[PDB]
Amino acid sequence: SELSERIESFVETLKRGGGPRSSEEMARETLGLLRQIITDHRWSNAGELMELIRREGRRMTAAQPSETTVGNMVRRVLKIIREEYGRLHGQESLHKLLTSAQLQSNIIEAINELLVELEGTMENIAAQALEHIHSNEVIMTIGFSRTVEAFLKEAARKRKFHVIVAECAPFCQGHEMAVNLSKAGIETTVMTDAAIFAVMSRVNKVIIGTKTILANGALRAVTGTHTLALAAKHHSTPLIVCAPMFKLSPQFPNEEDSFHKFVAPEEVLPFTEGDILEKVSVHCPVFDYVPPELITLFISNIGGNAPSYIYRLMSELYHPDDHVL
Amino acid sequence: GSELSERIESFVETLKRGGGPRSSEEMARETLGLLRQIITDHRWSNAGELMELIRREGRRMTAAQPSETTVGNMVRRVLKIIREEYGRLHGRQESLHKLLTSAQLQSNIIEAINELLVELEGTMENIAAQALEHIHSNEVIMTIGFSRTVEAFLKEAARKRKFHVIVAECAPFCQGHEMAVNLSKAGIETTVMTDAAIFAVMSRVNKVIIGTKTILANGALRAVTGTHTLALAAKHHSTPLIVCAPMFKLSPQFPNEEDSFHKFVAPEEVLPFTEGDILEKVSVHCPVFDYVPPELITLFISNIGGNAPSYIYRLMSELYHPDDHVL
Repeated sequence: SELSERIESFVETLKRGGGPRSSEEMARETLGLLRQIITDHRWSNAGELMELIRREGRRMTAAQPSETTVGNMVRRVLKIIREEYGRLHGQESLHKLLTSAQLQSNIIEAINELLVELEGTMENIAAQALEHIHSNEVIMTIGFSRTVEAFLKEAARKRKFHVIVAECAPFCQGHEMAVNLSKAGIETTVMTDAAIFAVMSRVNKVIIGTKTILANGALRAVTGTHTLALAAKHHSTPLIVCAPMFKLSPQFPNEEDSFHKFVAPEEVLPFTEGDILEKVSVHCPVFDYVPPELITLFISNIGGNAPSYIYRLMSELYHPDDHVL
Repeated sequence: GSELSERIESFVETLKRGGGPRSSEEMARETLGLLRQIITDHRWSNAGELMELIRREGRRMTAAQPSETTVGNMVRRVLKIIREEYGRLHGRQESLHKLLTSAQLQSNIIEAINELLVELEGTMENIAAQALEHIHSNEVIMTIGFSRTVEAFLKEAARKRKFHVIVAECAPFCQGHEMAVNLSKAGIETTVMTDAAIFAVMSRVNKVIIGTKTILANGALRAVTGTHTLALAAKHHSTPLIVCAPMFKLSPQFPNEEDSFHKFVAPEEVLPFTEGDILEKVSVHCPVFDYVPPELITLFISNIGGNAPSYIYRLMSELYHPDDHVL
């Protein structure tokens, strides 16, 4: 009842406009909502609970497939029920092929500790940040993302370096990073996207955030990230991606081409142009697809990793059956 | 003349024994002076006779030290000058157009040789005058070995700009250390590294500026040892590479047309004689010249301006004759 109306409000907020802007807020709200779902709805066996979770997660994902934090948090919860059921009652590999009613409290405590560990991902990333920045380095970022801004603005407490931020047109939110970071004395620079390659030779390394990392190591980021990665590969400069663990989602690029997110073309082309708006077709995607071959490293709350290892993290977070959801 | 033969013998002995003169510019000037004396203080009637004499002297000088090409380049330039003078005094390139369309010489040749010396004199300043347009403030420039042309280039550039220079010593002949002091005497904030570390530091280098010993026809280079590795690292990081090379260093030969392209010296520098027993089985090689393919070269800078490697064939065609690549 009350939980149902809260779920409906959450779905409507996702459909219209994200209230809690930070992805961490999305993860915390999704986990809390799943907590009241588990506590309130009645179930005898784990199967009906799993299918109810499948239905609710399907509804929430269908509300807005552009962002996948809700989806992979739901998948993590489903794996939590699977693990708890296997523990209280009793991974695909060649070894497997050759060889061969009180869990509610355990589920609740698992979700609680998941929230506790999710709280400190930013702090862990900041703690390990200092080992990848040396004095008088040149760093370039794209758009706005709180992870990398915390990264740099804490790693500059003991080091001095230069930072270049390219505005992510049309949503010129790189200016926000520039202002916030220059309010910490970092000697930053504000730049357009069209100049990326023009300056890319004189950059030591490039650190970027992301919105979602796929299974193959390819990621979905803000528009223009693919061009930056291509320039990096051309100049062979290392590329660092700062992404917490919950931004890892088990889908794959070729899925119905509902991958990008197209917004109103008002930002790209103002409505004041007039007559020419009929014969002209305008596209304003907000996300770009970066292949895994252009990525050098992954920094998460657990440490450093290579893209070629990303698949393993998939097996430790999501059961293969719950990919389709 | 007796003194002409004396000077020829002294020159060939100096070339074949060791170094001298110190700078390739001085060697080219001495070769041009010797050739001028040969042309003046000798008897000859037909242009063919003079060309045969010049060819014999050039063959002898090249056989004295094949690894040194400046003498051969000067001889071929003199031969081309003789050909042009005879052609435009008697009559009036090997192109498709030519395919489809079928007494006072000595003074003119001497005047042309004097013009060649005059433009040789100011080659270093001609190269260094355009340094300011290739360096920006707070740049990082990496250099290998020892080269007076690059030294003058960087000194001229540093007059009105500030940047950092990283020099890799060219082991075993660690002549880069001279850079290490010389640029330091100009206050350019230089750093010294062993030449085992190029790639390790290479990612932090904005541009690489190097000299060379010889430029081949296809656009390749004969440089100091390890320059091939530096060029490979530059190509890997796609950092632009600059070859400060005067005009007189364009040999019309080709890389694999011959051997002894590398020059081998005593292995004492690499491995000292004090090792003793292990030297009795160990084979040691100390090549002092390395081959740089033209693919890894981004730009050539000469006393006439900048050029791409793909255009080198034209310049080599504008200074020599195809029938003189055999000498």
